[PDB]
Amino acid sequence: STVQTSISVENVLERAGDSTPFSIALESIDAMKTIEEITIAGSGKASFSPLTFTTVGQYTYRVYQKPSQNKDYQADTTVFDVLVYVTYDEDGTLVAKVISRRAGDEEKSAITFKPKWLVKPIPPRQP
Repeated sequence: STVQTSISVENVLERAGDSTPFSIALESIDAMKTIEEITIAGSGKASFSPLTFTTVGQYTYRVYQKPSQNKDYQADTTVFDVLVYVTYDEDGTLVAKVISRRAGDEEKSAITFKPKWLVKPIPPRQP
């Protein structure tokens, strides 16, 4: 009748104790609209609000990190595809199967963002 699933996101900062916030957007490819945005302060995990499904099908989403409001950081530009396979099983109950992968290479991967600290040594031009 109904199935639910949550999408979890991880943010990894290089400097421990840095609590710089970053925003993660979940957008529906089927609906062509932004579903939800969450925030992670520093390094941590978070989840979007659960998604309900009542009909079999394959549902497509994208997850990406919004640009960094702290000009000292560069947000992770990796984009993730999330596919939800809503099916029935032997007992006749609605079941969801969530697969995340990187939108480029398309290998299975957890949704992990690693924004870049910009206060780094300048790439030199030697003598």
